[PDB]
Amino acid sequence: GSIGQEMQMGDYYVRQLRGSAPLINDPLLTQYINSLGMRLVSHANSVKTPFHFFLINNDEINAFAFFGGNVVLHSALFRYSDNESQLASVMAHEISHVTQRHLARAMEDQWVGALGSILLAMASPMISFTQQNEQEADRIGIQVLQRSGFDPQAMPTFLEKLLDQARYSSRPPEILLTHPLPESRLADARNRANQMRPMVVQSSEDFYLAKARTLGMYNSGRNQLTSDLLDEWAKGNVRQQRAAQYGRALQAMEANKYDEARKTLQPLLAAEPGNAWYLDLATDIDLGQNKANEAINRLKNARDLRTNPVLQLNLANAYLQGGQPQEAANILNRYTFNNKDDSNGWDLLAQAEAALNNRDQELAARAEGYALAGRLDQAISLLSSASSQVKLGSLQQARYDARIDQLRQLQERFK
Amino acid sequence: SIGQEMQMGDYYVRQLRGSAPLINDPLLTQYINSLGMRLVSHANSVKTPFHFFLINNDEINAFAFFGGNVVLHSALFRYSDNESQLASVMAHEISHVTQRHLARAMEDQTWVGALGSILLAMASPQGMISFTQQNEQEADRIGIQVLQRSGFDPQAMPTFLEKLLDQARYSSRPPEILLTHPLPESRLADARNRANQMRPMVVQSSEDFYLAKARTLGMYNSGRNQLTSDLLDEWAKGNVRQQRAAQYGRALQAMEANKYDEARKTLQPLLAAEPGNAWYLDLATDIDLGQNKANEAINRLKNARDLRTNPVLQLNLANAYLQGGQPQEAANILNRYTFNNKDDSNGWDLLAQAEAALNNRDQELAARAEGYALAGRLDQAISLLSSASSQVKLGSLQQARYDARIDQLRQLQERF
Amino acid sequence: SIGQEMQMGDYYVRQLRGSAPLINDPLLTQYINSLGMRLVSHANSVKTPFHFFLINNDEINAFAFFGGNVVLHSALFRYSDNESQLASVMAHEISHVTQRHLARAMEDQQTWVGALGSILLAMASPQGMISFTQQNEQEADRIGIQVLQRSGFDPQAMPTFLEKLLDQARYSSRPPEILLTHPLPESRLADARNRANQMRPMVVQSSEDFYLAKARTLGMYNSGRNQLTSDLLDEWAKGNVRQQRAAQYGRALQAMEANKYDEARKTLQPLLAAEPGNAWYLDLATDIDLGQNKANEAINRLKNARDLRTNPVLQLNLANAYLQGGQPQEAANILNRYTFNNKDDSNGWDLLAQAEAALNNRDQELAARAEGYALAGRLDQAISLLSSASSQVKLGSLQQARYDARIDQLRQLQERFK
Ligand SMILES: [Zn+2]
Ligand SMILES: [Zn+2]
Ligand SMILES: [Zn+2]
Repeated sequence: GSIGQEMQMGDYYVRQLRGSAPLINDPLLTQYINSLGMRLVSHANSVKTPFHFFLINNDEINAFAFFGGNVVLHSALFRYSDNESQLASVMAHEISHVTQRHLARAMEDQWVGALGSILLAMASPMISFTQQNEQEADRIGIQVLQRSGFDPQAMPTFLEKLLDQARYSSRPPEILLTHPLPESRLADARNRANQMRPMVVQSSEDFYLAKARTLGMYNSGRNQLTSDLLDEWAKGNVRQQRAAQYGRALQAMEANKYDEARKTLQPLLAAEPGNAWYLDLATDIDLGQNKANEAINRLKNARDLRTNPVLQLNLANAYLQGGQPQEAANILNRYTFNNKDDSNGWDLLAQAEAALNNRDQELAARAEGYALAGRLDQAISLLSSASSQVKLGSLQQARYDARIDQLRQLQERFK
Repeated sequence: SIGQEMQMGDYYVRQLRGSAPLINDPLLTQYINSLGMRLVSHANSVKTPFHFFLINNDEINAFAFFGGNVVLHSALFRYSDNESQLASVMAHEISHVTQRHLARAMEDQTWVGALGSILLAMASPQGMISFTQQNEQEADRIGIQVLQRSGFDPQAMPTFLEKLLDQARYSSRPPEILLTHPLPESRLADARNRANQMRPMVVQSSEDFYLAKARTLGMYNSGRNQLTSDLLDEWAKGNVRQQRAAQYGRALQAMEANKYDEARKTLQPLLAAEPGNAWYLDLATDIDLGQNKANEAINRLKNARDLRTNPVLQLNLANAYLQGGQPQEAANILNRYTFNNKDDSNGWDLLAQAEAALNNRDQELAARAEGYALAGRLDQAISLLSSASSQVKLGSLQQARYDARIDQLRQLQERF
Repeated sequence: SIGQEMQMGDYYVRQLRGSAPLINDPLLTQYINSLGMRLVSHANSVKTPFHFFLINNDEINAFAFFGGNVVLHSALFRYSDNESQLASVMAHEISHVTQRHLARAMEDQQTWVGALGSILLAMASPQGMISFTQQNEQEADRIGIQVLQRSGFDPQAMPTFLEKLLDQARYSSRPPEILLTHPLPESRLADARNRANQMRPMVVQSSEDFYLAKARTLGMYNSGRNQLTSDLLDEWAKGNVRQQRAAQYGRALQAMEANKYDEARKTLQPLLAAEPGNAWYLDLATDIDLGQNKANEAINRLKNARDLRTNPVLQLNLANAYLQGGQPQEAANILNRYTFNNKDDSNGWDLLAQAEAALNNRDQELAARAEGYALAGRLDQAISLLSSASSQVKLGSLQQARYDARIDQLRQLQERFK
């Protein structure tokens, strides 16, 4: 209902985001961000909607949310987050904006294209909340933040770490424009945090690796994985130090020095052959120097290949670079149906259907990528081509034409 | 004006074709329009062309709208015991148009789409149009006069009306025909009086009627519209026309059940007696192509007397050429056909198949566009023609043709 | 010596089960033996029962050994354009055994029994390999084509297949492994054309079981070059009505593989509506229903089949449906009868183990698992399971004596061979 209307608007805005904002669609980073975000939602109160967490390639710090439990986070959050609980505090803040329906209340009381044009401007390299909205979001946030097993003091520590940067810097962090931070708010955040018991929690090994991949592979402007940080991480706790070798191998591979990335990756590969993170890096090193087969053999022998979308996409791509397009199609035809919103699967499906010379299937896989990006007229154009290369009355013609109808009914709902 | 309702009639027909289950069989649409135009031939104050559509729906109903477009549910064939009763339903609808009953109903009134959605719901098997008793009184009086001038039995209208009332007088929910067309006793009584007042005329239902009934009930099987062997057993004892149609009906079901050898020898006696009959020639091609004897189907149709004049024979021979591996000959016929019958989607689809086999892709896309345009999917048709226009040289004649047709389809969109 | 060879053949198939990737799918195994036995029924001097095995291997090969056991690599469905090509290869193998070529070849030499088994396992596994003389291959072709035509297949399908093998041994650098076991010099090819030309032309249409088998093999058991490609399905969509239905089946199968259950139901719907009693469509409709947690709908459809008491495919399908439906006792009643009537079918023993596991009858589950291990030649493991099963029942009980008795049989089977 109003849940239905708001999830319909949520999808429209997510499509607009995908079409203009620079989202990181990395399988590992998308998986981590959503697995961490769901962990907070499962401990939140009054959840009416599914939740999805999006990552922008933007070195300006910002976080916001809109209808349908869609939370969008700038990758610069990893630069500011010293630990996983800090990053979780910002997400818990955003989920609390959603559970309180702060944005819904404002627009209800007193335009769809006007609000959507602001959401794209905030993500691309404005909405503002009252001081009661921010007060509600911090408390409800910190309560769901520690029921999730994170450090409650991380929220005031991150806020005060935000306030200190705003005072000295030429221009304030853009997140402080969407979420204003008077000293009154920080003092209130310190009060409720101090009211609970101290909790020193170790950040997940997945957090340190995500921050390494976010800053090393998706570097941009101030979002660099500096040699200072890694020399610093080489001296740290048990989880931080192997995250060091991972990021070191990353840019050795980024700079096309693949032989250097092999020797750095060796010990973590040999020690942990069953986790997706170095398996993923252990596919890119192999395909970069035309060693596709053992990258396939390595992924064929993986345990959680039939459980983890990251290994499936990695192995599908390896089959493509290995000259076996059909094996890639077999995986991707099932992946696209179980991961309807993952534009990586649709793109790889199109690449495989292109290599098999199945033109209408290629055009159809391309169309789903264009529909996900809000380019409905363009997706309809591709399906019309697809429908024109199969015989009328066939199973494929009825499918392509029915899909055109769906996209046309989706289009009129807002136009 | 009249130009808009003819144009609005085309709009409703297009979205009817795109979603209602219309029967596109060459013989059936040729018969029902031939019978319908014969009635228009004797109607007064006709200001529009007329077209008659057949819908696969076992619920009996009939209605008409702007542009002289009459819609008939296939169930009318099982209710009509003779040809004059079926014509009685058409003359009723025809009079609804010449009196412009629905037109004035919509003059006293998102309004076009509101009625389009209603017409579409009435047509599909699964907010409905109803006419006033005055409109229905006029539609029977003028309708029975059109029906007498056309050389049928005027008494078929009240017998039909009494047939349906005798069956639906007691039902909680009568058939949909009586909701659109309310039949109190007063309207029946007046219908029977005016029929009694003119002259008696005993007419025999044309041969074409009995085989149209057999094919409608036979090939377009669905639900209560099966042709039970009960009707075929009865027709085997009826008049000379009903016994032939009975054996044509079971030759039809033998072919439906892939009993091709049974179907040939069952159709055997009828084809020998009337070797130039379209109904028998049509069925013989179905049997021949089902046994991969395309050559035999071609030679028979090439020797057909009125192949050069009858659209049913042209389509059958064009399709046989296709199954025979001669796409060029099929295209030679279909190019002539599609320009002689611009609204026939059977012609356009077969031409698309021929042009695909010939690998003339821009001509194939152009033919495919017409099928999509006739079904109300104008954007899709415009898309195909844009592809066709992109595969011809700039400044070429073909490019000017495709671009000009896109303009016609685009202009047809902006009217609604 | 027939008694020795048929027990020696049992040892080899046990060794095949335990190491080669055999396709145990009920429909496919039933088809390949239905057609194989149809050729044996028209063969001469048959002294042995016959079983045909399907290996999930994309390299084309076929071979046969003692006890009338013929092994067929699933690649054969990729090379076979018609049912008579497939039968031509099977008749060739059936001709190898009735002439006892492998038996007569090994009487010349005399440890050795296991050296032959390692060769057989290496040929079967995808990954020292037996090859026949030119005399043997001539006999197997001459005798085979006569069996092939007595069975109502196209005799010209034998020379047409042989040349198809040669035509891609020159196109590719790869020589098909079938031609390493069964050498194909041009003398043999000319001989095959000659014997076929002496017989009368026969246009036979393939059974619709062949196209569905080809569809199920390449679509459900796809591997390497064995794929049910869109190119194949498009050509079947343009062919005769049997290929059109099989193309509809194959696409429904692949939708089911990809969890597109509602799409798969709409695709199978016209085929199952046309023949509601067809095992291939009944089988697929069950997979679709169980995929959507619709066991009751799956159970009810299979109880309405005529051949439920006669067709082993429907029996296993319904036992598994009962399993997913939370009725394991009803599954066990089917499988207790099945495993008694089909002692050598590993599917029955595995599903019975699942049913006894679901009923918390641990010793009966262990004994069922043991049969699966014994059929795969893992006799010590099967003895280990039966020993543990015997340890959960009372001494002097009827169950104790049976578990111990079967241990005795398995150990007695161990000392006959090394
Ligand atoms: Zn906020
Ligand atoms: Zn009326
Ligand atoms: Zn041989």
